[PDB]
Amino acid sequence: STGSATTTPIDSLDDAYITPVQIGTPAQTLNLDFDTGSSDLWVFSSETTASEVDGQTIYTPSKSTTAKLLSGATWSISYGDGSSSSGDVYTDTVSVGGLTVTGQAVESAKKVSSSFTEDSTIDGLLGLAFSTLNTVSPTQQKTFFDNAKASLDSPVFTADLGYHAPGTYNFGFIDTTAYTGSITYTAVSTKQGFWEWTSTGYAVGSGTFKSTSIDGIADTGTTLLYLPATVVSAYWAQVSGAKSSSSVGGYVFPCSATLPSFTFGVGSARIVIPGDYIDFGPISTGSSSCFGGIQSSAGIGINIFGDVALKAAFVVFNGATTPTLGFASK
Repeated sequence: STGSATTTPIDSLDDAYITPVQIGTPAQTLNLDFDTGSSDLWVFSSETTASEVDGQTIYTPSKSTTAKLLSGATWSISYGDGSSSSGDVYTDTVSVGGLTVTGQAVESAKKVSSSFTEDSTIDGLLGLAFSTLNTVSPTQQKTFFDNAKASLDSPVFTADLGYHAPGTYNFGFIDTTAYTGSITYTAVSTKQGFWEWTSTGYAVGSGTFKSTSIDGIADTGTTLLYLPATVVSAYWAQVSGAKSSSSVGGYVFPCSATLPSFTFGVGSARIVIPGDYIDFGPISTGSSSCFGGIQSSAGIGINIFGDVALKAAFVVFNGATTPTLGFASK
């Protein structure tokens, strides 16, 4: 089988992407944030604290004839950005872009932190990292991808994120019309539960390529590109007036700047992030100081190839026995 679903930026900055997901019988369609950096499928629901729901579409298990409470199961997750959610668990039918999983763990939020409440466009997350990170207790549950894997024509899903525009998540096949040239595959470590890989280096604008190993994760759930302080300094040093601001919480630059591109290495191949992709606009409405889309990973503890990087490529998440990542230009 295969699945194919359009993924749409939630706002003008591509802060995140939402993808429609059918849950239950009859279908309840929720717009979830597909997150290759976590492994829980959780939704706003009829069980979510009322004060913590503000505009999201909720999953109501009692209205689904295929929903079954997973007796005793709870979940609790905290994300890299400080946000969190928790609740109980149902199993139900979950379909993405025509691809259907029965008995999918659907994690029903009883509580969400303010940032989720404040984002009315995101009804939940659908995790696509490795199931070893799944927070369900006392019985860990499988991701949607893990559950579909066996049924899929090929044990893969692809992320084709748009710049200021819709894109596509495909399950079980590689759309050879969706990219240019070849896909370069690179090794993955699953030891931390992430799509962890090692970039072979970078260039800033038209600068020479620096060969250097950069270990990081392919994370659709993170907006920006988080890299070592040395790398990020080298980038922002090419933008007049750019500076790291403690008060703002990262590199900012004059909104009047034209940003240089950033190239990262995938084996011998190169992915070019256009400068425009690295502009996340005024730090506050009407400010002439703009937030950078490349930021330091120091104090995160891991480098993150977030959407800023991933949307410049067609990315293959290969879930074969030995998982690998593939990147193509597009």
